[PDB]
Amino acid sequence: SGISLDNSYKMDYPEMGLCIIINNKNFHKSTGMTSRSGTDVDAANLRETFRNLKYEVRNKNDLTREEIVELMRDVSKEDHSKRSSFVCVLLSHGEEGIIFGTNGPVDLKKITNFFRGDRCRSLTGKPKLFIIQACRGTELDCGIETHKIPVEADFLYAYSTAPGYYSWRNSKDGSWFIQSLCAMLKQYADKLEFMHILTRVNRKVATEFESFSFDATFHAKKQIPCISSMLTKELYFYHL
Amino acid sequence: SGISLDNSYKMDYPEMGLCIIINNKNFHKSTGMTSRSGTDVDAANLRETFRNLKYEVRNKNDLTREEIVELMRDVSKEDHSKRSSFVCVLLSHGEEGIIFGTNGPVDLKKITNFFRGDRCRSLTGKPKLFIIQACRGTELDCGIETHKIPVEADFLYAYSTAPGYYSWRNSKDGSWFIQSLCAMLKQYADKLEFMHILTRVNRKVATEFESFSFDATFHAKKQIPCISSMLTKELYFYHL
Amino acid sequence: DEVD
Amino acid sequence: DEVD
Ligand code: NA
Ligand code: NA
Repeated sequence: SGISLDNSYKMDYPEMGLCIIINNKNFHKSTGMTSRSGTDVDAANLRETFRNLKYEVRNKNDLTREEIVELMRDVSKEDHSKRSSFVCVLLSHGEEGIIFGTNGPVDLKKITNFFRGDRCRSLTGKPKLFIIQACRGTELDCGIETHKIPVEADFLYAYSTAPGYYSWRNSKDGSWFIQSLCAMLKQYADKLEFMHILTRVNRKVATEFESFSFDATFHAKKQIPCISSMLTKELYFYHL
Repeated sequence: SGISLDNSYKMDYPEMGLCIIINNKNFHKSTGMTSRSGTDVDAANLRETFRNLKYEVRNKNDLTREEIVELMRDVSKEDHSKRSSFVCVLLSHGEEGIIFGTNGPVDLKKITNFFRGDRCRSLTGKPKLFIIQACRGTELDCGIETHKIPVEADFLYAYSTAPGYYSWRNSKDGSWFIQSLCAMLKQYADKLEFMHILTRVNRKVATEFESFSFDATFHAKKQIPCISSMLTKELYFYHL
Repeated sequence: DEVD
Repeated sequence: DEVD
């Protein structure tokens, strides 16, 4: 055949892959965590968005930390040979490096480690996408006026917010990040490489959202999401 | 005029901007830090690479933590109005969140905060690129066989290695990451958007490098770099 | 608007 | 090869 190029992940396996959505809305009272009003809007938007990208979507609601770990363990032990990619969406309370089950926290690294190149062989060399709507701390953005491949290769973490910062969720509309992400996937998944889609999400969140609060501490705050890419190739959700 | 699009940073200001290269090779003996053999190769490669991209390059060698902070303070107080972007390259020992001056550590966040959208107004809305060749911890990758805009917007951190991991430097050839970065900038800066260039760097580092050591602990190890993007637009080093 |  |  003619000249071949190798710059983009193979996305024409028989299946696009799984999209696991963990939607934690109601937390055990002893944790002292509030209910995450609006997260069902996020979860439904994500389900439809990734359905249209031909992912096998599984929605899970109100999982304990133990159920989160077992679910991700079990999913990492499936045979993904016929799947192009893997997507996991986490919607919950969080801190830097941490996502909350309904009864307590889970280390993000414990979740993602199940899918390391050496621990999930049927996803080796395939893009593993983790999309995280959760706080990464308590800072507020005031804004300004205008040995063959590494085991950590081929992961992408699409964080809703910068390191150390709160993340914003509207109780009526859903979270700023998930809203924008779904809208940009809807508009551009058949046209743009994934990093360029996520860059549009960055701009949409940064420019179109600002908090409104009766509490001066939390009023008029801004947010920028945070793309963390260990991918080794371009990622297009379509193929030729 | 006709329809206009707004998806890429304006890179046709009179100047591309500054490229500050901090090359820390020799450390005060009391710190107990080894000399970083091969870093001069990195520093020279970067100087030439960014020269050809028309950056005003400033190389600084063996700066104390105090000199690093004052340099970055002073640079952030320059008038960047006529500059399209800002680039800072840090070559040193490091840990997660930390880069070493010759006499002790500096918080990366202290350095980058000088350039926040609200603290350096002549770079507001312009891409601020921080390229970091330094360890982020001590983990080793064994590999597997095959209020208007946020103040944190418009930063890009091109880390040499994943969070928590060592980063590798060859005493003869320079660091795996800087070697690959310069080669990919040389080949693709007139052709590819910057995230796509950095993705090629990820693949080059992940596939073409593996450590050789007489010490079994440090032998046959791999590395994946880590792109952290808060950019809001596509970044091309050329313009029309 | 609420924080997570 | 050395680590930073
Ligand atoms: Na959000
Ligand atoms: Na390196």
